[PDB]
Amino acid sequence: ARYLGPKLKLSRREGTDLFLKSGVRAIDTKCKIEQAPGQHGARKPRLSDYGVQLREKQKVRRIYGVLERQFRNYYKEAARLKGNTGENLLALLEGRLDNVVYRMGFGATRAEARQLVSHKAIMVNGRVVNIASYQVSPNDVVSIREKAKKQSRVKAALELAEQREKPTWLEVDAGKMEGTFKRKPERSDLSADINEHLIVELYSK
Amino acid sequence: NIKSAKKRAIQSEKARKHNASRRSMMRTFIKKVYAAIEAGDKAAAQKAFNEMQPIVDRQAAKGLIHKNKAARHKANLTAQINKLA
Amino acid sequence: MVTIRLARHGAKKRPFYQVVVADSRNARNGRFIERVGFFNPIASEKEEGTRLDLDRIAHWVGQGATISDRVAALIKEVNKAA
Amino acid sequence: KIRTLQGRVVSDKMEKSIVVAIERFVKHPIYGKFIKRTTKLHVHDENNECGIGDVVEIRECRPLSKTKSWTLVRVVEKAV
Amino acid sequence: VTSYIGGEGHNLQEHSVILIRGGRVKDLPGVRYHTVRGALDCSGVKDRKQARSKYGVKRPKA
Amino acid sequence: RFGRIVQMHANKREEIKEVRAGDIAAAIGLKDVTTGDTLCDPDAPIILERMEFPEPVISIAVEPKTKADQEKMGLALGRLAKEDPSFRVW
RNA sequence: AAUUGAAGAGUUUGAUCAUGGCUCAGAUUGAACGCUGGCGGCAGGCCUAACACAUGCAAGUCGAACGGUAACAGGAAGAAGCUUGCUUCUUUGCUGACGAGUGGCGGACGGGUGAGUAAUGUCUGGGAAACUGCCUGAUGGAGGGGGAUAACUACUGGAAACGGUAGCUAAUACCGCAUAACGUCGCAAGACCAAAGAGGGGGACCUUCGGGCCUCUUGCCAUCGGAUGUGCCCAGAUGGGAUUAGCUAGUAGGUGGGGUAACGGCUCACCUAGGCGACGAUCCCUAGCUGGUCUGAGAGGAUGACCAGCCACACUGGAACUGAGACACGGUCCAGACUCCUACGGGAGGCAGCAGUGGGGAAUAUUGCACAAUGGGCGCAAGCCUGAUGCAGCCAUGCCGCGUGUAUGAAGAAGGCCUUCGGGUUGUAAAGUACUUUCAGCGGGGAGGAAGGGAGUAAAGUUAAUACCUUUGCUCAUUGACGUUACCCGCAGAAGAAGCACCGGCUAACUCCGUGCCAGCAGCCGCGGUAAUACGGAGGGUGCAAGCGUUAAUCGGAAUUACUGGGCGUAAAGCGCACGCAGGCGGUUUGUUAAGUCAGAUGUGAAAUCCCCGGGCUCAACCUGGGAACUGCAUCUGAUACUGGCAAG
Repeated sequence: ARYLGPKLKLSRREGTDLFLKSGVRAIDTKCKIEQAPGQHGARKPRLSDYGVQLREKQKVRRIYGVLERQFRNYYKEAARLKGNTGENLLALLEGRLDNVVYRMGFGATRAEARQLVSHKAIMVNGRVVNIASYQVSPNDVVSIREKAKKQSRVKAALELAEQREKPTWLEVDAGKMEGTFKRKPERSDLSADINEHLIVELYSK
Repeated sequence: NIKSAKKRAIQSEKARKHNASRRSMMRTFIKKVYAAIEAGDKAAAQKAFNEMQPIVDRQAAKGLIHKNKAARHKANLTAQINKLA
Repeated sequence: MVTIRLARHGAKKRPFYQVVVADSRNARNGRFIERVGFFNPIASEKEEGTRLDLDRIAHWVGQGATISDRVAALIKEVNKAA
Repeated sequence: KIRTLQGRVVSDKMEKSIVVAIERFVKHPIYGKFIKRTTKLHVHDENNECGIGDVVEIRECRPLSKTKSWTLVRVVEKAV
Repeated sequence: VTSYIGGEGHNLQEHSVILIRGGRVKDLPGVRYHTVRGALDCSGVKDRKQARSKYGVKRPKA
Repeated sequence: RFGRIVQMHANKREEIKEVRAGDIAAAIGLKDVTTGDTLCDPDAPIILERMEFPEPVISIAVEPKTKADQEKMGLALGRLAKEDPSFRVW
């Protein structure tokens, strides 16, 4: 119920890298990406409209490992609120704890990030939280437990994520891991390779 | 069953034995009044009606007969005699 | 004999009550005359734990109501000067 | 004022009583077309006054009979 | 009524308390039900490792 | 558990609320108990006194009037399987 | 701020366009079944036979109503061991308490089920001819006497259940009498009706040594009102069938007597000869209704489980008693069926109350724990009882959260599956390396759910009294079923924890081998006749996930019942044609009414549920604040176009 399988095989089924196995070897090269998801993944299909909706739905799914039952809840939540459902879906999904753990750089991969979160080593706002689907509410802060701090997983996350693009709507302390999260995640502040109308069209029926 | 509030059965039997006797005491006095109305002699009808009136109002205090029923039985009698004579 | 008692709502081990005016014969969570206020016994630190409708409880006094045990105690807990 | 109807006298082949008919132009629930929905009421009145075919103010009262529970106020529009 | 016997190699006979679930067996005229294998006296299919939720074969031991 | 306790005067039921040592009583309930079972007091030292299991002898067979009673045949004889030690089913 | 909301695909033909059904893609479930299965939270868990039920419990309490005390513990005059006050015991209802009974109140509430019930009911909105324990306000009284009767006694009947006979004592039990009013009756004058005493403390007078006397607490009965509940009437709404056309005879209404808490054919007497019916009477079948649940863009369609209001039933059928209220679940009586005890004479009972059983069925649980909190009954209170309720157990049935590791890692391993056999794929997936270690396993800490109540004390009331009682602060010791709780802290270790379906098109995802219209697959179209991506087995790949499919079920898609929103020349469908009553609709002008209609106001539209901005459990499901909403309905006051009624042209 997490994913628990061979990891980059999903990235070769999606062609590009979704930064799922970043780690020490920050070059992907030992993966043979794009043209080999299986014994007959060395070709190309005509790839129907249902498929291009599903494969796009699979990519936004696989970066954060959200299962379909949990994933559909967001669509029920995004369409419930105001604004655009294309914008609301990713916005409430950015508020996931492991998403803000990754965006603040406490984790180099989401599987490495969630292992910190599920083992309750993060004191967000004054209370330690072990459930990664916790909504990190606007205008808040997030701290790390000092009595389990810096055991060579945090420092490597501090090294690599400071080479990677330095995210926007939040501030990293970078000395002793005191993350602060400030504003609403905007559509322009995204990876932008993902589409949004592919998803909300699929979830109408 | 053999619940110890089954005395309410025999507490009702001595109660009904008290009632039906005194309930018939009222009704028989109404019969004496009604017999006089079939008779038509006024003083016999008046005195009987003047006799059972304390009997009717008393059982209303004991609650065996409702006040308005006791008020009805006053209004029954005096209406019958007045139209007669 | 209309009384002012408590009706228990909520889940297991995390109770909640809303103090209600009801006919005393009827059930606890059932048929009631009027809800007047509520009470939380595990009221985590926010100031809202009880919002008792004091004036109708004072009005039902004149109508002959019997204020129950904890309902009277909650009025002694949430005083008539605050 | 008080609740009083209009009606129309229908069955006056009996004594000190009348069955009146009151018209209700209700809207149909699903089809939206107004139907002349009739309603017949056993209505009590005083001593035998009127005949058929006359609009009659009638108000609710005590259950004077098994069915008759309304009282005729007045007779309007005497005709042939 | 009638019913279809899925899989192959059934140990059915003259009298057997079995269980019946509905389903059109279109190629057979006038047969509208399926005997559910994994139930009572109609036993499981002799080894079938693929799609064993239908035909009621258990998972092989390992 | 211990559901109900009965002194059992020849399959007659009178209720016992407490049992002493050396008395015979029937415990009602007791889903998984067998013959000669050493019922001891838990959260305390555990004792044992059982050593015997007698012999079976003649095995015959049966078949009911129809197959619609075969589920009861395994059940009612299974109801008899719990009772007697020297009585097996094949 | 509170609806930012509506998709389609396959399938007739050689091919096409339509008409047109069948099927799938979605959601949902009180679900069962197959395979698999780690934990936690909130939920739900007999839909079928209202089938028959073993056992334990599901309703008692009151000594502040009373005679008494059978038990238990006491001060107590005393008894006897004899360690002369250490104790064995005898007195004794004189104390705190208290079975058995009389009496008071409850048991008509809660809890259950949906057979009956198509309208006696229910939802909605109104009314008049009423009654209403307990709780409450006001106005007064609360005088004086009597005869029995339980209990218990002496005898006695019986196996018990339960008695029967003769004596006997009390009562806030019962029965008169006095005396009545803003009360009942009566045009009036008048006539008539009630009540009970208990508990605490005590200055002083009086003590027949009880008490009276005073104060306080409470109860009592009468009348008019409040509140709450209840009975009742009326309008509309509330299923399918016309292969169900006439129906009804206390039936439709009057009058009078009686009945009724109150209204009435309610129930009789006599009279009148009527009442209901095409806007569907009567009859047959099925069904509890509603707030709402599910789906749907909406309108509608299906449905009425859980939670809440109402109604009906309590083994079947009938009747009445008692009482404030029942024609009564755990009451009575009788008839019937079915079981149980037995001494054979005679008695006993009703799980559609919580568990639990056999049975029926695809299908559903523990004879569990505590009266700690909320609520109820009785009581001054303390307390007692409470299968209501709060909790625990079993069951992935459902919803929600979480884990079975993370990173690194190429000889691109071995092995397997392929290869035009050069390679590729599985696959950085494993090993190995370094870390993290939640939940489970284990050892220690640790909330809150608990407000109260008990004894004492001070103060204000309070009264002739600093007493009592009442209120108020105040101190001490306490009240936790669940529960080795929620939560927290540390120990050892990657270590205890991943499946099920599909892969021809629909529809995301392919090869090889076996097999040859066989074995079988399949929701639809359709595949298999020796090169099968559809059959079965591997490998590969996709989907979903502690679940996943199969079946059943409802709506959707279905604008294939079309009100919104379909058609009728040939696709299914103009009666063969015509006259015509009910009924539907109706040219034009003025005046009038306001029924329909529309605008505003008012009452209500129970709560919850649903939706929005918030709050609390670490998140979430979930519990919860206010609001919106409940689009309705009824009443009231207006507007006079349009439709209708009326009058005239």
